[PDB]
Amino acid sequence: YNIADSNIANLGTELEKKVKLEASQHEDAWKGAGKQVGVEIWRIQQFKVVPVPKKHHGSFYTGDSYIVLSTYHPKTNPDKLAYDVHFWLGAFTTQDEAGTAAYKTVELDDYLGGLPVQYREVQGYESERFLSLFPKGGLRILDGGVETGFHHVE
Amino acid sequence: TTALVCDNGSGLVKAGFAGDDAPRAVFPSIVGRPRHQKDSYVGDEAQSKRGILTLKYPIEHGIITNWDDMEKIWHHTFYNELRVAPEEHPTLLTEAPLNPKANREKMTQIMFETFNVPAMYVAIQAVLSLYASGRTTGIVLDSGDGVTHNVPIYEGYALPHAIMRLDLAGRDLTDYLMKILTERGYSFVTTAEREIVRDIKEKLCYVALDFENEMATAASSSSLEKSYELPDGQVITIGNERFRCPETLFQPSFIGMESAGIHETTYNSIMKCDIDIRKDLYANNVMSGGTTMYPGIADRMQKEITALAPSTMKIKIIAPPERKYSVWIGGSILASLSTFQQMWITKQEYDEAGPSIVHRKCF
Ligand SMILES: Nc1ncnc2c1ncn2[C@@H]1O[C@H](COP(=O)(O)OP(=O)(O)NP(=O)(O)O)[C@@H](O)[C@H]1O
Ligand SMILES: [Ca+2]
Ligand SMILES: [Ca+2]
Ligand SMILES: [Mg+2]
Repeated sequence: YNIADSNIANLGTELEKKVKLEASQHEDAWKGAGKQVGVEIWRIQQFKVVPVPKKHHGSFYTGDSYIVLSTYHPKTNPDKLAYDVHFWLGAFTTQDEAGTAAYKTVELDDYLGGLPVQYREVQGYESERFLSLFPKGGLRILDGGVETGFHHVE
Repeated sequence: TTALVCDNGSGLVKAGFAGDDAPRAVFPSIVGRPRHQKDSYVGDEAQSKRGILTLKYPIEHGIITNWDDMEKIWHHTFYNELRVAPEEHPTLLTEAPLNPKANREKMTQIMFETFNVPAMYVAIQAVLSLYASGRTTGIVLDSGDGVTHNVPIYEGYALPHAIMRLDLAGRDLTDYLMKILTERGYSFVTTAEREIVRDIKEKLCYVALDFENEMATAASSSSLEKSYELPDGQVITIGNERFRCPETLFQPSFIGMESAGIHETTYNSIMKCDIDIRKDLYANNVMSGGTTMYPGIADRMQKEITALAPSTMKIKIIAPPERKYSVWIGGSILASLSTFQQMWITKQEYDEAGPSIVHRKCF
């Protein structure tokens, strides 16, 4: 059409990125994230981004969705940080959990200046990069999960 | 505080509360007035009194063309259907991409000045559908009653240069079915009869995998025919109209449009994107909207995109079972997130900035 006359004229702009960067400042889970090499994990629990304790990293409930931030030193500079952000969707996760995980992955990407590369990791379809995150025997799938945040309309 | 989510379709209002898994109010986006020229009826009740009313849709091809009647739709949604006081609820609205900017300016003005909402946002429909599918990268084909649109999205950002839109969707298919049914000697002409034919279309139409083969099957015997009982009790029979009607999506020349069909708009949109992301788009074609509900449409799309794409390209069509409501559901999810609501226009911001603020906050 005529993009400039339309409701998509401001998509792709610095302004869009500025507004979304500001929104990402309002999520407590990102404070302090991505500050050293390692793996940080959160689980969606009734729309909220909830940290997973380090002792459980690599264990994922099949009924749930998660965000996994892998911070590493890039080849270009051994003293700087780069990021892969994986969102892991269990075989039995509900639509609210997977949609929140997707949205919040974009938000964490925004928070980190766009630098993270995103990976969608469905249970049984995990990428080679995701399989490489956990030490041998570290990746384990657990039965069950937390309850959906949706109210079911009868 | 609970947000309202209202997906104002050209054909159907889908409305409800953020955090619910489905819209609690789904009804025709119509105002009816006496066919013989209180004074008007809205939604289901207009449909119920169709026998004596002329029905009008305030939205045509995704754009509000009768603002007075649209205000009646919104008033009905808040006060008669959901039975809420709009001044108590932040409200998420939706729009097709490539609408003229004035459409959302006036949406914003009416929501704040007439309905006194405390905050609001206008989202692009395809983005909500992609999140409803649990993805940040993919290409959405959304087709409702008024608009068919393609939006490729990468890492959560829609790619505006690659967005495609066709003002050909379910209402045009209903009108075409009305036309071709005259070949059998049937006459469907009035606004009330349009709604009957819409029902025939929804119940009996399908997309043929091979259109020319299907035409030959329909002439060889009656194996594809179905009957349908009209509200007056007359029982009609339809045959190849079942699949000629939605064939228009693939061949818009059936209604005199020179446009590319939906398989070609999808391919063309992918081809406007950077080469290195195209494999991810081809593998993540997400369908949303009522006009994507024809039996056979996903298989036909798979076949047609395969014929256009490089011979080794891995292609996948995702057709969620609740895709009549995927836009709404994505809105319910996002409107449940405090950070998404942080971007909403507040009543104070509107008071100070006016309608232009919508372009600076809603992406
Ligand atoms: N099973 C079905 N088969 C074919 N068409 C259908 C089916 N169910 C609904 N439709 C059509 O889908 C349209 C309504 O879908 P919907 O997605 O609610 O559109 P909308 O959002 O109101 N319009 P738009 O402004 O284009 O997004 C109408 O044309 C219906 O007749
Ligand atoms: Ca769960
Ligand atoms: Ca990124
Ligand atoms: Mg729609």
